[PDB]
Amino acid sequence: NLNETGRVLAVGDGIARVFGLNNIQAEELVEFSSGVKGMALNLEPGQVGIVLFGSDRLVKEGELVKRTGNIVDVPVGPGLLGRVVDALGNPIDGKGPIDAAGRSRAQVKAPGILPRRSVHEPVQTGLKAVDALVPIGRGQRELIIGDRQTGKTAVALDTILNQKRWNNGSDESKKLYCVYVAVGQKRSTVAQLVQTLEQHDAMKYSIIVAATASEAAPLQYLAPFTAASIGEWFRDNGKHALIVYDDLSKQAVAYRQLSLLLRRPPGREAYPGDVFYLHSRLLERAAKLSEKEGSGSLTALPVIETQGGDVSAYIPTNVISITDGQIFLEAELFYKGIRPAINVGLSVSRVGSAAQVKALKQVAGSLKLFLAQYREVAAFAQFGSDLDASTKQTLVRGERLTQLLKQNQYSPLATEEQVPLIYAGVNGHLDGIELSRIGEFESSFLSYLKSNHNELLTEIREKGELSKELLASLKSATESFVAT
Amino acid sequence: GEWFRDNGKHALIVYDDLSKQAVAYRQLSLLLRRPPGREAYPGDVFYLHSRLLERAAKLSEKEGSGSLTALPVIETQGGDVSAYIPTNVISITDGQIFLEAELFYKGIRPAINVGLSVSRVGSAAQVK
Amino acid sequence: ANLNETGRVLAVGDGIARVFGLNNIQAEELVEFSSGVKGMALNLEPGQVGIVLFGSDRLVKEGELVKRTGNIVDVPVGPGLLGRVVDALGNPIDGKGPIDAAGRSRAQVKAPGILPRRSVHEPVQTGLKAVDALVPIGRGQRELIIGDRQTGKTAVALDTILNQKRWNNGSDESKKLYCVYVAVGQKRSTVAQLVQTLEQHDAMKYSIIVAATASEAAPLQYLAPFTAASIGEWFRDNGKHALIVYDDLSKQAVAYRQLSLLLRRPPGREAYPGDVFYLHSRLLERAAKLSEKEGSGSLTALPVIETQGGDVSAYIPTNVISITDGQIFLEAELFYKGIRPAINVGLSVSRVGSAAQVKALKQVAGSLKLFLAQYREVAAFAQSDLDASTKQTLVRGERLTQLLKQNQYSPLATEEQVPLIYAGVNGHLDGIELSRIGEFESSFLSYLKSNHNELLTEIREKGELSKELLASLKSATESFVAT
Amino acid sequence: QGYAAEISARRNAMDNASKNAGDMINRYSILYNRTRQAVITNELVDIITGASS
Amino acid sequence: PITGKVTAVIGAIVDVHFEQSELPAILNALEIKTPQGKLVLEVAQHLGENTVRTIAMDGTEGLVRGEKVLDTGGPISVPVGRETLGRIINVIGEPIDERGPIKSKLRKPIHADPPSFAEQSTSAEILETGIKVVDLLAPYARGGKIGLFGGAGVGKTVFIQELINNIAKAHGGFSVFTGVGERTREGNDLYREMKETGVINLEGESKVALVFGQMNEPPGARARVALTGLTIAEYFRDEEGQDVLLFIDNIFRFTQAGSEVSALLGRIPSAVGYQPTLATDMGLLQERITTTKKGSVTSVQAVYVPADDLTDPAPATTFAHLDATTVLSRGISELGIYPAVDPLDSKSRLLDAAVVGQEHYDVASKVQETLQTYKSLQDIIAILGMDELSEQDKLTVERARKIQRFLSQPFAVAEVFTGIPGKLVRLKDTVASFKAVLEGKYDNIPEHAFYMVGGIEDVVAKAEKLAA
Amino acid sequence: AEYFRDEEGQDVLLFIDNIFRFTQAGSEVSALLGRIPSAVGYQPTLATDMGLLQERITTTKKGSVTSVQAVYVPADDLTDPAPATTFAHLDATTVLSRGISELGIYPAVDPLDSKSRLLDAAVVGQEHYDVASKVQETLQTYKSLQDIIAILGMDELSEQDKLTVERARKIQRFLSQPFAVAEVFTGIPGKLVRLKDTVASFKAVLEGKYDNIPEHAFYMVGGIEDVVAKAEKLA
Ligand SMILES: Nc1ncnc2c1ncn2[C@@H]1O[C@H](COP(=O)(O)OP(=O)(O)OP(=O)(O)O)[C@@H](O)[C@H]1O
Ligand SMILES: Nc1ncnc2c1ncn2[C@@H]1O[C@H](COP(=O)(O)OP(=O)(O)OP(=O)(O)O)[C@@H](O)[C@H]1O
Ligand SMILES: [Mg+2]
Ligand SMILES: [Mg+2]
Repeated sequence: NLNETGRVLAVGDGIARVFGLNNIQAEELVEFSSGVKGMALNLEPGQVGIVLFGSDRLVKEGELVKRTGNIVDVPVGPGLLGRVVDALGNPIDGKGPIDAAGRSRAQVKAPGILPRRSVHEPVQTGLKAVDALVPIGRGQRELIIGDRQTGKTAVALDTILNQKRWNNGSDESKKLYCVYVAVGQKRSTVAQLVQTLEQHDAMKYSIIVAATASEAAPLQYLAPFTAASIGEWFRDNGKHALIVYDDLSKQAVAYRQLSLLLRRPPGREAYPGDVFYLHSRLLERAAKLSEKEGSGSLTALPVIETQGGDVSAYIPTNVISITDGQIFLEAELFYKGIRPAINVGLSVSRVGSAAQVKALKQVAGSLKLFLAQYREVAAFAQFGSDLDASTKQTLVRGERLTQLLKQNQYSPLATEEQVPLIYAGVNGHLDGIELSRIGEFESSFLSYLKSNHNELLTEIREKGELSKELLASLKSATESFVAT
Repeated sequence: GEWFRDNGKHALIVYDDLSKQAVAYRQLSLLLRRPPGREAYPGDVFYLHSRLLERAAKLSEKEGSGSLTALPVIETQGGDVSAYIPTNVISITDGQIFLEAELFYKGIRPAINVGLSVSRVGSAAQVK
Repeated sequence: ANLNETGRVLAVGDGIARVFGLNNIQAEELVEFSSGVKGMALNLEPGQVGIVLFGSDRLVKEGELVKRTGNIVDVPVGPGLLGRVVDALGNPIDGKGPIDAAGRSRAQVKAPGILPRRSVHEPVQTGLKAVDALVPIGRGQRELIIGDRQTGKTAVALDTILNQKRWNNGSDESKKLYCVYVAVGQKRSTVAQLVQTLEQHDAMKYSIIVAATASEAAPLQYLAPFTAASIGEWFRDNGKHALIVYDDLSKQAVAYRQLSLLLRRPPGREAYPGDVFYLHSRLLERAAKLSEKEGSGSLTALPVIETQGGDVSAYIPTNVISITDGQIFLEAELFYKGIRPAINVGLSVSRVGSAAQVKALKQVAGSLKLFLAQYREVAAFAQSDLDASTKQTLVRGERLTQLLKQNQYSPLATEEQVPLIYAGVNGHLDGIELSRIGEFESSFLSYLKSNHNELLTEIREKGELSKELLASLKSATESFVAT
Repeated sequence: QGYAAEISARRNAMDNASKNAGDMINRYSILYNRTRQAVITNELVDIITGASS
Repeated sequence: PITGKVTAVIGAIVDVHFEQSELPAILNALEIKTPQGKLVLEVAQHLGENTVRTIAMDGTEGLVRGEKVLDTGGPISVPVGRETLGRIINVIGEPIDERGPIKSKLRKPIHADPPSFAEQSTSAEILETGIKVVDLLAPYARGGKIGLFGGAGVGKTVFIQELINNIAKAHGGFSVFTGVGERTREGNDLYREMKETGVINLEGESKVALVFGQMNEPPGARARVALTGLTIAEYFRDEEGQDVLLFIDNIFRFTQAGSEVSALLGRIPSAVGYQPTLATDMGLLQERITTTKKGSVTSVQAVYVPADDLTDPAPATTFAHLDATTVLSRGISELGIYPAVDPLDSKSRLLDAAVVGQEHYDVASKVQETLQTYKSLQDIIAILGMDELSEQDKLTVERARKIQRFLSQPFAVAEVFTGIPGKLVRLKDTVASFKAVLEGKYDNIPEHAFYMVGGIEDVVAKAEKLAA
Repeated sequence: AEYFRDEEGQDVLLFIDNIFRFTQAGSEVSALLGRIPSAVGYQPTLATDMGLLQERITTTKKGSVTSVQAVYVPADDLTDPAPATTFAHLDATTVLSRGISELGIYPAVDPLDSKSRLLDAAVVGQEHYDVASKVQETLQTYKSLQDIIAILGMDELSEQDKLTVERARKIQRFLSQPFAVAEVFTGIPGKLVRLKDTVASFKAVLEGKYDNIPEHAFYMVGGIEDVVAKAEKLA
């Protein structure tokens, strides 16, 4: 009867209006006679509005529709590691079935006020600019934002690749299992990304949740939440997860599609009234849990694509408001040869120094000051006006620090290698080097330290802290190399 | 005020301020679902402030010689006088006393910007 | 029931009537109301029809009876319209009695496809030195004229219309070019004065005027270009050559925006509906040259666009630019310096190009486009000292620019354009005072017309300069400049 | 002599700079008007879309 | 067969009532017999009460409420296979070259699912176009997806025709060209040029199939012709197992056409009036154009940019779908620097040191650094002029101006209206020339010598002519 | 807070963050309920919702409810309807500025945009008012001169202008202060400066008694005593 079944009244543009289904729960998963599934978003006095997870060609008026009782849930567990799955956890890599430790609903309430703990562990990205100036802590919600083709995905992918060092180790507390959510991307791009991950052997600890462009709007909508549920298994079982949403703008566009086709009242820029709710309930699921809760964590790296650098837009403003920090990428810096083109002025991390490797904190403390001064000094000097000698020296320092932060794609640096470079730059030892040669200096300097001073690198890594003796030895080595 | 005006007495009315009256009228119009306009104000928002302000008048001797002076206050966000309501009120009134924050910070208080301030009735009203 | 061929008006407002009945009406069918005002069946719906009114809605009241015409919106076409001024629906408004029609053609028709067409290979000689030299227009081309108000757009189009006199008085239908001028949104007095201007120059006997003046209801302004194109298509389809000027398509776009918004269709960019592209494209695609199998007829279009603040990047301007085969950009910065017709030779492009140009002009006008762009480059940084080469460049540019100025309503034939451009390009003007270049032309042509009429006749008839004719023209130019 | 020449040259250079600044002001005034109209139109379209449902 | 009656005709939208117990599935093709022939409607929605809403593939004028509609029983289907080569196909799959029927053994529906994730294949092979700016700063990928972005009048058609001339004549594999809302004149020009060059051969073997829904067509036709072009290219990809070229000028018209009908379908307008379904319509059309393990498809898509606004939803949505992009700009065109490609907005995933090589990557990166440095200074250069710059800035601006002019190139297809003979420059020659320019070897050459020359040898020759 | 005020007679502090969230949630609920959106999407009832929230928070004759309200400013735009509506209800505004922070001058309050109802000579006394007014004049003159200094530097300015600019820079850096909470963002021990000492210090700096002190001695120090101590430590 109509209690557990219904009749399709209308079909169009991926929406079905269904009569009956009296006992259906809001957002319950529904199955049409033709086999395609849908999700009952609208409950109304005489209708159910169901958004289809497939082609509406299959559904046609008069078709019988069946409840399921299941609100949308997805498989979770370590068996997904190395797999590529759709928004509902079905494998699409073409390998065998997926073993799962359990099933978890898509929307789940974020960890409350009580169980959390203050973020203190670092997410070592291996990018000099990020680790030095905008540190990312485990449990932090760090926004990556910028225009098209500026380097956002490159930054996230370098962060993912850098975790090889610890994912190979025995210490389960240092590991970081990665989930990459491709929303609206074309399938060939995800194929190239998995090719990159397997080429660098980073796939054995990664998970890909793909809702590509051709996927019906509901799956592009629902992929971030199911990927969050997938990472929350690691979070809740005492393990550490990093989830990259690439990118939330296309999820917002998909929700605009759904809401407008359900004829819900639009908001600004025709987005639905509650996109902020959408992204806030997604991002608040990242947390660092207390010792009672097994000390697990989930770290989020949302990606946002601005149009013409306009952050005042609705969705960019919302996500900037939600997240704990921003890594602004800018095309003008990209074409000046700065790579990964991070705008170190606009970029901020609110956890900041509380979640930074202590040695890199010790050496990097002054870096922000020099760069902040350099920006204004360069703005003045670009006009060609006469210059004071000390101001000229601030130009000398700032240009070389800017050159020092350049970094080739897919080449992350261990902090044992980041510390000497930032030390040399900050303490002025680079002022005598030709600006063109800084990229050579780095490449040679590390090769020197790994040969003549390997003990320094070993101590910097294992201790994580520069004692006075280690700092003096680093000074000695830096001056020794600069002499030669 | 019109009681004083019509009975031959002189009155002064200060509206503090008309931007918030326009906001309240926008609330009424939108919740009544009357057709919006620029900046979501109702189409005839000009007819609000023109209906309100044209009641300021100086009456002839036959009509009792009374008067009603009006000093509508207007708040410009970021100094933008091109906004809809500032434009309407600037159009309706006989002049403006323009206050600028830059002068206020400099210590020039009451911070009247003399260049932008104009009284179109002007000298005729001034004390000889 | 009688509701099959008639209907009862349900409602009237915003220039739209809602009618009950008219069961057998065709979409876009023309219907007639009781008061004699006409409308077009835009929307057919279950139980009602939407009629766009080609007139003031005062003329229609609820409860009136409406009658089918049985015909999709169509206008009379034929040679009898030559010399006539007609409204958007082909009714005569000059007051000279009924129109004589060879037939009737729908306002809306699909432009001829890929196969029926031919590459443009014949010139539309505008009589303007700058246009005929630097941005030639061919028969079957669709060349945009674009620029600010009062920059001379209509002057260029009307000079092109007037120049056709010398051939329309001839015997060969292969040379005759019949001109349709479309006034959309223009002041009625302006159109009347334009008609008088044509009749003064005797250009009316081969021209047709279609007018939807500013006061006429928006649907008529929207419709007028389509019916004028249908009028020109008769000449196109019967092997004759026609020229149609749309002045302006921007005001047609404004009228279509009015219709769209009064139908409450969603506003798009700049509040225009998304359909506006399809408004112009299906119009401007009707300008074509047909193949030999189709009788080789052609229809040439010169759309006129008014750009606020000089924006060639605005929505409607870019739409039309993306539809036409070129553009003649008229620049205020030049017009108010007295540089008239004020062609911006840098942004003006004809992408049919040399295929349309007369070979004699293609010979003498060699690289003049490039030289004038180069002059506009070198002259920018001239105001670091000028090298003698830059001084020579500035002399050449100054003097060629002074030579490209032209008086309104003074078309200048190819046999007269060729000697002047030859003298300019080959440098014989370098030593002549530029303030006297306006004198130079008047004298030089006169000299040629008295001493060397044979050279002009050969330039006309051959359409080419042989080395003998080239050398004779060179000799005449040197003889004059020495004189 | 060099001082007199330098002062005159700086005068002329600042004159050229003022001309160029005026031209840029004209260009960006036109651009400002265009952006003002576009902003008003787009926000009004958003309001109308919100109202018409 | 299932039949019904027309009940509402609005614009390109026709509602049909099927009082039979069964209704046609969505995307089904319905046929109305008319004096012109037949009118094909495509089912877009089911409205209830046995009514469906459909998009007309041709003009709805002359339709009468009550016209009999017959269901064809399947989607719009088009001929496929080699019998389509050397011919012009209508949107609904009919010959319009007037050379009679198409005798293909098969006809396939224009709507099909995109290839799955497991079917994707990832090439990293450079396609040499012979164009300096593209070959240097944004190399094209063989088997990849290529896009041209540009407003009106910047010259997208000339660029597309130059690409066709340079590539399609030597690709070996079959080609498909889809005109989606472009000029009929230029489709005729393409057909004529192909006939003269033997790419189309009426007496024998032909290697290019033409599908045209040009801009004179109603929105219903423009919204679907791209899928016919795809459906042919997909048959060449998957069934014939060939490599394929797939040109689409202009794919933006596919999106725009949808918007034209969206308001009539009853949807709530999206931003700036676009249809809510923009992203998913784009996805369904677009990542169906892809290389797969069965065959290689190189696709070149011209994307119009309304009002030169690259932030418009359609171009912005299209950017994500492409491997290589070249962005023609009006600002570059006004300088006379054709092909007007913006060297700092053209982008390609193949500009990678592992793909182009370290030398080419270094040259391209330094070229972009020089151009960006020059662009940053244009405010100071505009107000204060060159004199107040530092000597290093003056040198960099000189090299930037020379590089700008050196990136210009004359195409053969433009010779008709430019009057400048066409030049083709090899990839190695381009890299060597720009490496030489950046090394300052030609600091003495006046910048004018670099304008519209095919390589550094022509720069030297033109400098010699300028000296005499 | 109201129960503590009206039923216990207490003086109450009501800390609120974030008021922008109240406005934004009102906008979301309004949009969901189908009300026609107002400018930039805010709800029609924005002003009256804010009024109903705010002017319940007031000092009645039973007790005083002090409130500190953190207001997020989207896109740093103080003209946005939410901050613009909030401003009208406040007695003291402490406008944090990104520009001041990028100079490194924390806590990065904008010395000019921040305003107080109580900065009146009848409330704080004429000496405090005079010092505050002179500080505002100095900082505003320095801001006005920056537009020229960005082109011609300080060399072209008159000696009076040079002196006032230098004192303005010293004052601008002297407004910085090390908070205790900031000891994770800084190693500097936090300090708390009395109002009287603040007035005395800024009067001393305005009068030029410390013209001989380098600018950096004023950065992130406490009172003027810390200025002297740090100046000696640098020397
Ligand atoms: N550090 C780097 N050094 C050199 N090239 C880089 C670097 N980071 C990114 N790139 C290049 O910049 C281009 C853009 O990179 P990427 O794909 O990560 O950008 P994105 O912002 O994610 O782009 P989109 O919006 O297209 O998804 C690619 O060519 C990438 O190779
Ligand atoms: N070749 C010319 N020589 C001299 N004056 C000219 C020339 N062309 C145009 N003018 C002047 O320009 C005036 C306006 O010309 P015209 O009517 O062609 O401009 P328009 O761009 O069509 O204007 P509108 O936008 O008002 O319709 C003419 O009255 C005449 O004064
Ligand atoms: Mg990316
Ligand atoms: Mg005119």
